[PDB]
Amino acid sequence: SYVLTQPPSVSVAPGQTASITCSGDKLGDKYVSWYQQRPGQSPVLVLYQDSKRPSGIPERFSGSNSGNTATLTISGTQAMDEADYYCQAWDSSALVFGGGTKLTVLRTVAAPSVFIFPPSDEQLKSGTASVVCLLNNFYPREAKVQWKVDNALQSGNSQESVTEQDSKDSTYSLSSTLTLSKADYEKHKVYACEVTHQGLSSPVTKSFNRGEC
Amino acid sequence: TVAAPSVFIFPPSDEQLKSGTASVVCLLNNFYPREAKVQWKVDNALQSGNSQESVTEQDSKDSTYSLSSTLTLSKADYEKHKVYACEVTHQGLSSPVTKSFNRGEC
Amino acid sequence: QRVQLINTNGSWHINRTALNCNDSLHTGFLAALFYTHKFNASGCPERMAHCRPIDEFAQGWGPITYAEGHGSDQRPYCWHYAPRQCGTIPASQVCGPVYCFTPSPVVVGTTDRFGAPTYTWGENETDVLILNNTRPPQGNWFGCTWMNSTGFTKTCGGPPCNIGGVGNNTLTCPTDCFRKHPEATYTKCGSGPWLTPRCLVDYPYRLWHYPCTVNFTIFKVRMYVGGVEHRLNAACNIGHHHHHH
Amino acid sequence: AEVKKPGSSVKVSCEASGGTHSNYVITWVRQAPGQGLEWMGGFIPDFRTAMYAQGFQGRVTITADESTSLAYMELTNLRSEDTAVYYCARGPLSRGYYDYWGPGTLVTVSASTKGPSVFPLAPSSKSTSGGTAALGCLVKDYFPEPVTVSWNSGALTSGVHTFPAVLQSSGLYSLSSVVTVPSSSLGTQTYICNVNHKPSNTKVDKRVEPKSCDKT
Amino acid sequence: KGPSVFPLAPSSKSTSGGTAALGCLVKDYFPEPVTVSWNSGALTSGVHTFPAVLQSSGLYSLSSVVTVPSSSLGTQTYICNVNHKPSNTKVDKRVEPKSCD
Ligand SMILES: *[C@@H]1O[C@H](CO)[C@@H](O[C@@H]2O[C@H](CO)[C@@H](O[C@@H]3O[C@H](CO[C@@H]4O[C@H](CO)[C@@H](O)[C@H](O)[C@@H]4O)[C@@H](O)[C@H](O[C@@H]4O[C@H](CO)[C@@H](O)[C@H](O)[C@@H]4O)[C@@H]3O)[C@H](O)[C@H]2NC(C)=O)[C@H](O)[C@H]1NC(C)=O
Ligand SMILES: *[C@@H]1O[C@H](CO)[C@@H](O[C@@H]2O[C@H](CO)[C@@H](O[C@@H]3O[C@H](CO)[C@@H](O)[C@H](O)[C@@H]3O)[C@H](O)[C@H]2NC(C)=O)[C@H](O)[C@H]1NC(C)=O
Ligand SMILES: *[C@@H]1O[C@H](CO)[C@@H](O[C@@H]2O[C@H](CO)[C@@H](O)[C@H](O)[C@H]2NC(C)=O)[C@H](O)[C@H]1NC(C)=O
Ligand SMILES: *[C@@H]1O[C@H](CO)[C@@H](O[C@@H]2O[C@H](CO)[C@@H](O)[C@H](O)[C@H]2NC(C)=O)[C@H](O)[C@H]1NC(C)=O
Ligand SMILES: *[C@@H]1O[C@H](CO)[C@@H](O)[C@H](O)[C@H]1NC(C)=O
Ligand SMILES: *[C@@H]1O[C@H](CO)[C@@H](O)[C@H](O)[C@H]1NC(C)=O
Repeated sequence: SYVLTQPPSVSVAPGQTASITCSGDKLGDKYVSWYQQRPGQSPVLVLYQDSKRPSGIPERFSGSNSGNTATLTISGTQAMDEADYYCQAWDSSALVFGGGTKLTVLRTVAAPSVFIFPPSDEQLKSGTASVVCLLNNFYPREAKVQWKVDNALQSGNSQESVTEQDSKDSTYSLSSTLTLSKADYEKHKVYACEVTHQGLSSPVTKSFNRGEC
Repeated sequence: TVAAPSVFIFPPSDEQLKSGTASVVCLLNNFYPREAKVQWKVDNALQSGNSQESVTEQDSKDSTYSLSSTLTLSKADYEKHKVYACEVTHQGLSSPVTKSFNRGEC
Repeated sequence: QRVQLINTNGSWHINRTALNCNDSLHTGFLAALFYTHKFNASGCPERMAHCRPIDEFAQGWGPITYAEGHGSDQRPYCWHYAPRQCGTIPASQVCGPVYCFTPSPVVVGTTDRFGAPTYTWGENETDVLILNNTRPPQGNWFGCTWMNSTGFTKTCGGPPCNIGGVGNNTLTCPTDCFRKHPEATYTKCGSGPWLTPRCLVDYPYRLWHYPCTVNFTIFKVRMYVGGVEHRLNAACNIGHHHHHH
Repeated sequence: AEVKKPGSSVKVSCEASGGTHSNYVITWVRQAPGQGLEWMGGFIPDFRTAMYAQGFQGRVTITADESTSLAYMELTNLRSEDTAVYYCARGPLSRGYYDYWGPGTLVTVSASTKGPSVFPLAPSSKSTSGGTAALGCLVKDYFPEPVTVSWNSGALTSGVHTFPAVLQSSGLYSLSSVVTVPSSSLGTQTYICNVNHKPSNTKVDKRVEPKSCDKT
Repeated sequence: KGPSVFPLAPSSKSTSGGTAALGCLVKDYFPEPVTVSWNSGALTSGVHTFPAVLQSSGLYSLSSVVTVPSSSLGTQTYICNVNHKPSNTKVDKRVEPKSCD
């Protein structure tokens, strides 16, 4: 029986180079071909006949074959190049598919940027005051926003909305809106938004006082 | 009306060993508050990911739950780790309770 | 794209080929249709070392002699050959299409003795292929090739022009030999699908009849024969050379 | 999707030449969930001859219909391991690399039907001040559902606990049945766990008594 | 029956290399969806439009924000345009900085 082996998994940082090896017996005399399968998608061709590359694949992908190992080298890896990779060969009039290798690109942590917008004058005339706290371009996803109204915690009366992850940068965004009645809002002095999230040494507070300007 | 749990552990059967499989079961009898947590430690070392739990519903004339935790071991794995222990954490108990059994001597 | 008496050109033959292949031999040539081995993995050099690479023998003088004789034993794996003239072939020896070359590849199917097309997958005993090889200026094709049912290739074409010396110094070029003759061109001395001693007229089954050319690369060529024009793609290797002749 | 009964047959279809030059060789590939790829066979439209892999020699059959320009493979006698996604590639004639992998097809089968396995659970043999001990009869490795557990022909029902069935990793089920009874009545009364499972016509009884400790 | 575009004015000064943010809040509208566009609908760099959120009394709310360099506020201006189909309503508002005096 003919069996091909590859490392179970490989992890690489963005911008670096990852090496995936397909190993067998005297594999240097075979014509290998590499397949990339994303989760839930049909595999597609990424290399055939060692080094020849089809149309539509970026120049980053490259390969080599010699001795008893075939290499699939990726340079300048990004978040888009995470998927299973398979190695192929022919022998004894039978097809052999190598054990799948999983390539995962670790992500970097980004400190959130926190802004607070006081309620608008026009809306205040309508009887309802809105305070919105914004977090954008932050990672990982687990971030907690805390509201303070003159050293008083707020539970409920707050909505949390999150966008979708950005493929290029792998970052999210979060908007927290606090609603109040006209009489209630006017009866407090200092408002503050507190954010606790990875990448911050201590929680950051963005605050303001009403009626100042 | 908080009631503490009664914890029991049943070693594996003399017949399952002949089928190349081991299965240790930890049972929790009637206890009122739903929240509970069992930890499987063998040879003063914890495990997780190879255990399952099931629960019933408090009957009509009562408000207590019953839970079980079955730990499955592959054949020849039960042959070692002389000591076994099931740990239960719950309110009411003064401290977490552990029911343990040596694999040898019945 | 088009069909005719024999020429099923336009790259579309239907079923009239003869599907008489035998698997008694364990060579498994038919099973070698999916994949092709590497050049040095199939023991090519021992079979490729029987013919002189570049300068075989020099002059043979001006007169273009035609002494086809018979080339019947050696396999046509390298461009050396003296293919004989074949007019008809029993359909019990063919396994797959019979690609023939204008030089543009052309497929010839099974036909009745009187010429009536027959649709039997060449299974019938009476099936016979009619192919009277004749030069393009006089009609028909230079010569052509197929696979015998036992698993060995075959070739056939018009007489090859003769050239040689005296010290066992004979070169019978079936193609090209540009510098060794007063301008021998494929339109005259061409016999098989060998355009030049390091080129082939690629067709879909080229990798199956001549599996020692797997390393060859692709090219697009334009050729004039007689008074007509042919657009063709030919496979030539990058063996150290200057390809602008 | 719809789960195929075991012992049945399935068909996978791929577009095939209508009776002219093809210039492509078809193949079928399967991928069990997170287990990699596997090969079954090939087919060359020009040459009706097919090619079958060693593993599935006795269950695959490749045939095509030129009139419909469609080629299909028939797999017979499906078993639990035959649950996977079926692909259909098309590579060049003699280059041996498969390109343009078509959409996959998912087929599922539901294990088989077999009776349960009953094992006892030894009650604690140590004296207890409260005088309460828990006996238990375990039924596992059974399919399909449900089952009914009764004690002493059902004549005992005070304290009986029957935890709901929990799906096992393999694909079959598990369960338990437990009763708490006075310690002093252990040796004078006989305890039997009655398990009945109609889908398999299985009625198994098992006695549960305190296990030995080399004393007796 | 309300587009209710409320300016989210930028910080008082925030005068630094610390790019500021501004946006418009669309509230009490239904049914979904609404299209939010910036100047002539020709701005895409650093624009976020959070998914609509279900208000307490069955209404919808959505907020759009853009990060802009601090210096550009002096001369450049910004406009928030909202399109609600079942109202066939298009509304434009200018998000000007607070006077801060
Ligand atoms: C071997 O020889 C031929 C192979 O050519 C086969 O028999 C005839 O050949 C056709 C298949 O090549 C048979 O199929 C029918 O032929 C017509 C079209 O099929 C051909 O293939 C291409 C299309 O890819 C066409 O351009 C050519 O003209 C070929 O004929 C039609 O009869 C038919 O096509 C459709 O089906 C409906 C249903 O009747 C038609 O009414 C309609 O016209 C539509 O286009 C089908 O594809 C052909 O019928 C058949 N005739 C005979 C007399 O055999 C057999 O495999 C072998 N035997 C013979 C005797 O030829
Ligand atoms: C189709 O063509 C192939 C060409 O290889 C045939 O194999 C050829 O068979 C010839 C003739 O049988 C072989 O040479 C002779 O064979 C016999 C012994 O089997 C003997 O009488 C001769 O002395 C000589 O050995 C040869 O192996 C082979 N030709 C080669 C290798 O060039 C195949 O049999 C043909 N099928 C037919 C005609 O149906
Ligand atoms: C085409 O094929 C051959 C080539 O001459 C001729 O068929 C001949 O058939 C007779 C009787 O079987 C035999 O002498 C040979 O089999 C063939 N003659 C050969 C091979 O020289 C046929 O006449 C040719 N037709 C042409 C050239 O128009
Ligand atoms: C098959 O070969 C035999 C022998 O030549 C022939 O079978 C003939 O079938 C045709 C009709 O196709 C009829 O004329 C006769 O019934 C059969 N014999 C003869 C001598 O004609 C036929 O030539 C070949 N054709 C087919 C289709 O099998
Ligand atoms: C085709 O091969 C078989 C064995 O595969 C063998 O009998 C013979 O070579 C061929 N068949 C006939 C009937 O001659
Ligand atoms: C084929 O490759 C080289 C270069 O053609 C040749 O020297 C050798 O005999 C063959 N095999 C290997 C492994 O080099």
